[PDB]
Amino acid sequence: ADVVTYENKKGNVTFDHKAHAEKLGCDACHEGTPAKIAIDKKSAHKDACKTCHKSNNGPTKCGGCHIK
Ligand code: HEC
Ligand code: HEC
Ligand code: HEC
Repeated sequence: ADVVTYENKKGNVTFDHKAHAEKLGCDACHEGTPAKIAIDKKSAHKDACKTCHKSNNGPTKCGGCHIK
């Protein structure tokens, strides 16, 4: 997807794939041949999601990605 969504009990998160990529350039979420990253509450909450935001706008204040 260019955009993706993950609905979760702690609130739904939008994923951008293209929309992130326009700033990121793939090899920032990915490295060396991109493929299906193991999204879970081990990866996501490590550098996967909870790193590359504190030096950006939008999500940071815990209640960021997760809406409702
Ligand atoms: C503030 C520090 C946050 C709290 C509290 C929680 N999150 Fe997250 N989160 C993100 C993703 C992509 C996932 C993976 C979905 C999965 O588990 O497969 C999660 C997951 C969780 C979960 C487990 C699911 C549930 O709803 O119970 C919990 C308990 C949870 N998160 C609490 C992404 C992000 C994210 C984007 C950068 C941020 C800022 C946070 N999560 C922050 C919090
Ligand atoms: C972090 C915000 C990402 C950016 C930026 C890019 N990708 Fe990505 N990609 C990401 C995740 C978390 C996943 C797995 C999604 C899931 O929950 O399964 C992926 C997956 C891919 C895949 C396989 C699935 C697909 O959509 O084809 C490929 C081939 C892929 N990603 C390529 C790719 C490229 C070329 C990017 C730059 C334009 C790019 N990704 C950015 C997370 C993120
Ligand atoms: C850098 C390598 C990033 C990674 C890895 C992830 N995200 Fe991200 N995210 C990043 C930036 C630069 C921004 C701000 C965009 C801007 O225009 O400046 C974001 C934004 C988000 C948002 C908010 C989207 C919105 O509603 O405006 C969400 C919901 C978000 N990011 C989620 C998210 C998740 C789930 C990630 C782990 C798979 C993830 N991001 C990785 C930079 C980077």
